[PDB]
Amino acid sequence: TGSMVKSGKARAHTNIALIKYWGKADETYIIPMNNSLSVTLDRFYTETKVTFDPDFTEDCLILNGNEVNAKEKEKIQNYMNIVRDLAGNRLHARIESENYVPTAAGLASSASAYAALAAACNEALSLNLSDTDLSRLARRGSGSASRSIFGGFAEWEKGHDDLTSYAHGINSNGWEKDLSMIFVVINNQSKKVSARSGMSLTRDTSRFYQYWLDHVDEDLNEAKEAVKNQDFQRLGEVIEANGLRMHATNLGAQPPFTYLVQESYDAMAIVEQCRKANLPCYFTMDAGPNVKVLVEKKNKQAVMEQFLKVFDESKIIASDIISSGVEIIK
Ligand SMILES: Nc1ncnc2c1ncn2[C@@H]1O[C@H](COP(=O)(O)OP(=O)(O)OP(O)(O)=S)[C@@H](O)[C@H]1O
Ligand SMILES: O=C(O)C[C@@](O)(CF)CCOP(=O)(O)OP(=O)(O)O
Repeated sequence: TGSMVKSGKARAHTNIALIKYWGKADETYIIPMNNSLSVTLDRFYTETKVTFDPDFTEDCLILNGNEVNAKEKEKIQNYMNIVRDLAGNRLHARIESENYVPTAAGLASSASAYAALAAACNEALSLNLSDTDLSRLARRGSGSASRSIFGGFAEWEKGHDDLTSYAHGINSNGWEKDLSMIFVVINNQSKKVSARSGMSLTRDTSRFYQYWLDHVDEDLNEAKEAVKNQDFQRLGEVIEANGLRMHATNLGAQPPFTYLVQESYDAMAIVEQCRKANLPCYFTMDAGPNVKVLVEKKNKQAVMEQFLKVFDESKIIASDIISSGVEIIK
């Protein structure tokens, strides 16, 4: 609000990978081993304001109304260095961010977080970045954030370097408007292996990683053709298989691990029962036990009702798919 003070605020929505990003070719720049395909969710998002002021001497992150720890403080300061290099300036920022994402329920916040921050910085400093360069900037903070620049279906092109690795939105003739995702919240323990660490151990040591690589391009192609034709069953079958293959890779790591628990398998079983009961739907899982169930909007209520026979109402949470991308807000 004062002169010499530059601020910007953005809202960016989370996204869920249907064809998985799993393993980095370049750990420092976050370049992936394979392309990925995601859908951006309407219900869950991060709002982030950044304020650059010549009088600030270091960057500060206030998250959900509270100061972050020294660890997170260091992480955010290193990311802002990237931003300062891009902008050609030396200004430090006060960052105030709120996650509107059920993180206690295990949903991931890094995709919306880094997409929001990149967009906020772009607005604050008038960088005039293209969506491509916003995607590249967000990517540097978290790989999945590259995709949250966009709404609906989005694809992260792996590229081969910092300049070529980024996402773009896929037009699906408005198909995203007909689809929903139900989150089945499942309890794990022993603290989670972050996606970054897990995928690193797997990419580095898994005896089944080559199997993943040999099939991921075929899956992505199949999925994209399914999107062109708005063929729900065809999309579902391939993404469900792809998700399972990603978890298979962890089983081959040295030593093996899994994100899935018996309750996860219970939820998958319910999805298959829904399919056999003329209620088409398909599941996927990320770096934890939650099961995400892709379903057509017309069937959302019904599928949820099947889950509600078994799971607490608090643990069944649905979202539609949003069509628009990252937003600049007040
Ligand atoms: N609004 C935010 N602004 C800045 N950083 C955030 C924000 N929200 C979450 N983070 C950071 O996101 C990191 C978490 O990412 P992860 O450990 O990979 O798990 P996650 O929260 O599910 O995000 P993913 O899995 O990577 S999409 C935390 O270290 C936070 O510091
Ligand atoms: O989102 C997907 O494609 C699949 C996953 O969510 C499944 F676990 C991986 C997310 O990776 P990410 O959180 O980006 O780790 P980072 O790049 O080290 O920050």
